[PDB]
Amino acid sequence: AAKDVKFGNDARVKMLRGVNVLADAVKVTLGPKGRNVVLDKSFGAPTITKDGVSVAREIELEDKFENMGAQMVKEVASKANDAAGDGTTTATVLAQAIITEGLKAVAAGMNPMDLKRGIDKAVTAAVEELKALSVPCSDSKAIAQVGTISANSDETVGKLIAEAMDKVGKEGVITVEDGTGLQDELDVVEGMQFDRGYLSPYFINKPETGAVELESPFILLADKKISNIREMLPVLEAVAKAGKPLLIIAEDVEGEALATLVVNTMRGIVKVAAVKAPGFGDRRKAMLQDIATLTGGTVISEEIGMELEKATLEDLGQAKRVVINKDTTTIIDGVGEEAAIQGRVAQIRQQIEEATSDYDREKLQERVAKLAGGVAVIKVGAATEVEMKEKKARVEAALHATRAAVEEGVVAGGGVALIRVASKLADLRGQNEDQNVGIKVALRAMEAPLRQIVLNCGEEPSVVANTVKGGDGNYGYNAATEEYGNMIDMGILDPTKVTRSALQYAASVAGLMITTECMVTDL
Amino acid sequence: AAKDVKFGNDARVKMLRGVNVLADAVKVTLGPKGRNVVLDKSFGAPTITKDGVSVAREIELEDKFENMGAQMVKEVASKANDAAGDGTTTATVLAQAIITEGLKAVAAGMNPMDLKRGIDKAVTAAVEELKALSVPCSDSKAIAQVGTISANSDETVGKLIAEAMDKVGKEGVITVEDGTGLQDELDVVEGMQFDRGYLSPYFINKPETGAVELESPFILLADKKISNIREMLPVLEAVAKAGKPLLIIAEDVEGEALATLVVNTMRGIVKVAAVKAPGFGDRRKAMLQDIATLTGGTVISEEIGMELEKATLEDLGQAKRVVINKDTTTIIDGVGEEAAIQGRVAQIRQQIEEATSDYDREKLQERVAKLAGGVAVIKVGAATEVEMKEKKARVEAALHATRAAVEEGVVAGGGVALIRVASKLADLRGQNEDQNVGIKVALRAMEAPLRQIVLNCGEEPSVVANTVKGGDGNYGYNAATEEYGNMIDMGILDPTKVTRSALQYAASVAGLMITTECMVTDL
Amino acid sequence: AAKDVKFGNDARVKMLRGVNVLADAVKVTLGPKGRNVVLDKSFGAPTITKDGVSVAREIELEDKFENMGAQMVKEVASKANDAAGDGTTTATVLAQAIITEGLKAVAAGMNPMDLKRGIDKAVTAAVEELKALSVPCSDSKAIAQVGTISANSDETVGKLIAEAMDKVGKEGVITVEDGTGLQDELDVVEGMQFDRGYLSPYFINKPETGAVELESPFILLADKKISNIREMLPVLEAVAKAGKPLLIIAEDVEGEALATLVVNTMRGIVKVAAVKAPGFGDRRKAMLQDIATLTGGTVISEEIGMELEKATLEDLGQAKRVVINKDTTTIIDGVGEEAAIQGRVAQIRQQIEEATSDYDREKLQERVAKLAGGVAVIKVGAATEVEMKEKKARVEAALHATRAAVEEGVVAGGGVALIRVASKLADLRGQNEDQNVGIKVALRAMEAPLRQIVLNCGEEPSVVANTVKGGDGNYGYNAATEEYGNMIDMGILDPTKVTRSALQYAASVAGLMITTECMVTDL
Ligand SMILES: Nc1ncnc2c1ncn2[C@@H]1O[C@H](COP(=O)(O)OP(=O)(O)OP(=O)(O)O)[C@@H](O)[C@H]1O
Ligand SMILES: Nc1ncnc2c1ncn2[C@@H]1O[C@H](COP(=O)(O)OP(=O)(O)OP(=O)(O)O)[C@@H](O)[C@H]1O
Ligand SMILES: Nc1ncnc2c1ncn2[C@@H]1O[C@H](COP(=O)(O)OP(=O)(O)OP(=O)(O)O)[C@@H](O)[C@H]1O
Ligand SMILES: [Mg+2]
Ligand SMILES: [Mg+2]
Ligand SMILES: [Mg+2]
Repeated sequence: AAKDVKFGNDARVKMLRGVNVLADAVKVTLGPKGRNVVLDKSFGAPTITKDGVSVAREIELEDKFENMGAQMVKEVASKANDAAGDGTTTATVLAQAIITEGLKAVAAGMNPMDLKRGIDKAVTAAVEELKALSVPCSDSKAIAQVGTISANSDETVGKLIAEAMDKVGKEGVITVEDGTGLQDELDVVEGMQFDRGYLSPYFINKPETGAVELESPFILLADKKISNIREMLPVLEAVAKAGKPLLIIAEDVEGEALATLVVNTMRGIVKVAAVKAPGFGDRRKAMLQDIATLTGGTVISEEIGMELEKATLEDLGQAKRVVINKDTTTIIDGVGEEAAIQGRVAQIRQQIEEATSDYDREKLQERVAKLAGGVAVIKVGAATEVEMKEKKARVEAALHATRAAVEEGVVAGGGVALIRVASKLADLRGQNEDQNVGIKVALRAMEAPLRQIVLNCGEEPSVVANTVKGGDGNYGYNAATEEYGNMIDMGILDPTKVTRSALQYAASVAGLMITTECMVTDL
Repeated sequence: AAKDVKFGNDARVKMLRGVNVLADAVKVTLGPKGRNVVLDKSFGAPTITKDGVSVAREIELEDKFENMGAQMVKEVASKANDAAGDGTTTATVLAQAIITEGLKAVAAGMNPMDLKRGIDKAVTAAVEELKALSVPCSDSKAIAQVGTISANSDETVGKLIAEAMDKVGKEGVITVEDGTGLQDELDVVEGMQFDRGYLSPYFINKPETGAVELESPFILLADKKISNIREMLPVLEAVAKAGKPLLIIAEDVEGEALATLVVNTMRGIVKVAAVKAPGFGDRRKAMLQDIATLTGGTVISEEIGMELEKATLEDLGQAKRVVINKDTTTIIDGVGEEAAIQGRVAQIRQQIEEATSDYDREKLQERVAKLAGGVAVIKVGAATEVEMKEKKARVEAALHATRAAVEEGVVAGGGVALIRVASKLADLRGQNEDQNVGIKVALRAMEAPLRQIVLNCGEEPSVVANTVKGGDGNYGYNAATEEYGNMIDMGILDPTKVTRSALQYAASVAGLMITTECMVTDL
Repeated sequence: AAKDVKFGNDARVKMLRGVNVLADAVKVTLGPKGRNVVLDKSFGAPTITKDGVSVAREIELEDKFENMGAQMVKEVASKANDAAGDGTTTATVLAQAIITEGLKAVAAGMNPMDLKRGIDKAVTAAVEELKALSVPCSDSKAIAQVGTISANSDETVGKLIAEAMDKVGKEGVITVEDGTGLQDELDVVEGMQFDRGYLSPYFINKPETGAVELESPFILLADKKISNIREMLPVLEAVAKAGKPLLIIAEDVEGEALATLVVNTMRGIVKVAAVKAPGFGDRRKAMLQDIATLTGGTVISEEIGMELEKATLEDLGQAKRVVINKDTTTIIDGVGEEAAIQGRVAQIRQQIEEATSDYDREKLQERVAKLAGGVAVIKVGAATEVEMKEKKARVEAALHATRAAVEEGVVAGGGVALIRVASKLADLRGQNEDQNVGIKVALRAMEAPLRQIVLNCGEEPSVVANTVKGGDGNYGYNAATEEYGNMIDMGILDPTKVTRSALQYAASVAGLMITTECMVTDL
């Protein structure tokens, strides 16, 4: 079953109360003045983390309707999180701001659909304007700053991510592991990379994103392409011993060899992934060798013409970790030591000198970049297990945001980017008055992030907001030092991606909420 | 399930109330004036032990939030206990002191993160300063005193540990067993200890510490390295009979022999651990013989060239106990009697006289030390089973603390060490006022231990504290006699390790607690 | 019942709670922004507060403690209200601000005595500063502006005050009467005023103002003292008929006679007022005659020897209306012919010239002035009765503020003056830090009331206050304009007296409140 059915105003006030409890609990957290949130555990000491997300997860309300409103806006943070991995609190205060004024306009008699249309138009133009303002990332200091800011005042994690990207760039892979010990740790273990992916999609491991991941797997470099089972038999058994995945790098991923890997890993013996030697044709053999030199068992090449059978147990190689994905196959670390690896680099480096023509030169440089590009490993600091798991989360998000920032650039942080955008849209209008109110609702909500940051500092939102709007460009308020200045020069940046996402998801859920004619729920 | 979410001050007062109930219950206990704590049992008479730890284990509160605060600070004692095995009560009063003033500062409007930073800085410098003051251990009387003090006024256990370490030093192993009877008992049974560890990690027994432990096991001294199963067959079967572990001491741990042991003990027949004859090369055979002479079945040596096959049932040896660990393989007691053992010592003692050169001399002395170093066994006194199990705990902790004291030295007890350290940090400052308050919070909490000890005596904390701070060095208050004096001269010492641990774990948990923006718990 | 005695730190909070509740309601109302409030009536439709003063009356707190606190603050308002006549609300806000901070200081544990002392010191300094700041206000325009403000706002009311004031002069009495309505009429009634009062407070008529207005009173004049009521009575009876109050003038009554008269008079009820004949000695007699001339009645003298009893009602003259106030008694529109009166005046005037002495001259001047001055009346528009009453009250308040305002001069309103004063004040320091704190608190309090207006405006008081502070001289915020302009030019002036009164009153009350060692209540 029997349902309770309402109609009219009574659903709106319920929803609003529910989003207010959630948003108010979450938004404090934001702003450096407030620090942490505690999350209760059934056993032991509570968790202390500054996660807006951590707070949101705990919010559930008694009143069934208020709870619905809270769970709905909670979708804002989660989507912003999934999409950008940062800015969930920002997204939550934008949503509350849009929902609050939007529902007030509805109560005033304004058309919900028009209000939503206006909000949507403002957001569409705002995003375009955000792209126009955003400017790209810079060297490791800037990367560290953005990372720190995106991790909420962990400058350590910020530096790590910046250094990791400085090593491998975007190209190498960057990964995050629990720390070996209780320190932030950043080290490049020799990522060699090449363009495959996996021969069979059913090689996908645990990793849901659409990749595979092996830890300390063995690496068969079939240089020749693998003719026989016979050739594989020795390596397949070495991999049969458990915990050692096997990575097959044969001239191409086979039929013959591939088919076997699919069948064997299908029966739980020797889990195994296969990828071609890189490129085609001739360069393929040369590249398949670069992998051998890197993973330490240098297989007598395809270039040589020697076979997988030529390849042996010595041929087999090993690395702490290998991932095979959308990007590539990437070998992180290798049995071949830096001596061997860096030496291999020098070789190919001369190859580029030798090459008669530009084409051969380009192809060679491609190989050195792949083999020397490296992989960067981020170990979240540790001791105790709780803090270690927490810092790991921050490093993950900070990395995600910084990666986005590097691609298309970051914008002034501290909520100033959205304020500049809002001011540029002062003349934006819609098809009618109600649509115009919706536009204004959205532009007003765009000041909310800066205002909440200031409020958390213990300062006056309207005064600071008024002053920031007074200047222009990157002029903003540094909440850490409580001084005005150039946000970029002070290193307070936000990846354009997280700002854009926060705004779009906030407007999206807000738009939905706005129109509720009738509500139905269990008695 | 549905959650209750708070925010603001209300979490802090709850936590504080919870830590106060726990700390107040625990801290009495500390100080000789108060004696024991009783712990209720579901059946029979209650347990009487003076364990701060015993009291903490029983503390659980009705109010869910207060209980969280109690369970959190309870982590302080447990970690200090795991790390130093003593000073849990001291750690608990330091934590309460830091948490109390820290939360007051927060309520006053001070920045939690800065407060924590200040506390951390003070602790970092305090620990350095603690190392500067600490001074190393001395002969068995001093060892006994420190042990007694670390066991809370069991001077008996103190003497035992001191005597045990006087026999084997650190080098021998010291162990603790339930008493054979109702007395403190300390006896050296012939530890011969040589450097291995176990051939297979899969030999680890009960002792979670990564060692393996056998009681009255049989000792096969394969002097030659074991060629055949055949040679093992006789001893393996003798060990097949249950309760008799087998320890394989062959020229090195084998392949052949080792592989068999791994397989057999894998099938539950004859559990078995293997270790090399000590050293390499020539000395290996000579050392493998020292073990034979000690465990009584003197195997015809590898030095001789005779084999495991040479080795027989006579060859097999036996000892009350053997441990194979990080340190070594250590044989405690041996079938070879003291007559044989001490005689063997005399032999090797002349060997050292004979040796042409220093190298041969050094190598020989190494063997005598290993074979004569011995093992010391501490039997907690008994009758009844309850008291016996209790005294055993005290001896274990006292031993642990005294061992630490011997390594890097002890500091003045009675809480004076921390008071001296605090006075040396009077000019320590941080980046801002809030950080300075945090530093002061920590220095103030450093007086808490001495103050609680005095309070438990029925004396006035401020007066005694004031007087101790008035003097300097090892000048302190002897709570047993209620007289001031030189703490070291009066034999009131604390291992620097337990003092350091108590302070670090207290500051660590206190720092966490301090910042709670929001709290989430089940409805 | 028995009393519940509690300390009492709690006691402080309860008081704080009570004050806030009352304060909050009061604060909001103040200013044009402030909103309507109603007073309930047992019967009939509820009255209209509207003003804060009445607002306080309604508020009662259920909690005894809270209620008690609430009452105390109210007292501040009442006291300010009576003396100031205005600024009741202003005082309230100030008091609350002071109290809250003071309480917090109490929480601080700063010795509250110092805080109170510091506050007082600041107040004293402020008062002195304020006076200097204030500039004398004389202006038809100025008066009107003041009047308008008091009315909140009536230009006309101010106009009436100015007009009445001009005609009367400061010396001249101003009375307000309902007119036909709605019209503002200023007419000067002829009559004499002498500095006397009613003999018995029990003569108070209908005007609640502590006065007695008689319509067509019969006026009896005695030179002789009135021995007893009995003599009076026969006069009274004649006088009373019909429905006509009796006014009695006699030169003086001896205490002995007076006591009898008072007792008898008090016991009985009669409608009469008696005033001494003006002046002493012969002049008094002469003055009495003047009154008689004005009345048109004839004086009866003891010297004449005619008894009051002998004198009939007819003998007594009649006055169109008489009012008696503590300060003075007035006779208006006497029956007696102008010509006779004028001649009398002329004779007196000559008399003034005649007297050689200044002393004589002064007396002569006094006599003439009283007769000459007459009274002037202001008529408020009449009807509806409810409205008229309301208007009348407003007029009085405006007049009072104006009257006080004129002499001292007025200070710019908007609380600008308070802010200005505070800045100067800040430099001044208390004897000790606690006192200093108190001083600061007082200064802080001053700032608040400006904020309250702003808050009611809805403008962020912070910005306004900051801006206001920045401006020097007469700088202020005009709520209505919501523009910044000169307060004086704007013509929003708050009377010096009103401002001064409120501040002092609030401070006084706060001090008492601040320190309560313990609070006792009935259980
Ligand atoms: N220390 C800081 N000082 C000033 N502004 C900061 C600081 N740290 C972050 N910000 C700003 O706050 C906004 C959001 O970042 P932040 O990670 O702190 O919260 P969030 O991402 O919204 O919440 P969460 O990380 O839990 O999802 C950005 O505009 C960022 O520039
Ligand atoms: N007889 C004693 N007289 C004076 N001080 C003592 C005595 N025994 C112990 N102490 C002091 O008290 C502390 C250790 O005693 P105790 O073992 O009771 O405390 P604890 O180790 O904190 O409690 P627990 O052993 O249950 O963890 C040290 O600082 C030590 O110097
Ligand atoms: N337009 C205005 N701009 C600035 N301040 C104003 C304005 N109008 C009124 N005020 C201020 O409001 C106060 C006068 O109004 P009101 O009489 O209601 O206050 P009050 O006397 O404290 O309240 P009450 O008369 O009910 O006790 C003064 O401080 C006056 O300066
Ligand atoms: Mg973030
Ligand atoms: Mg102890
Ligand atoms: Mg007023």
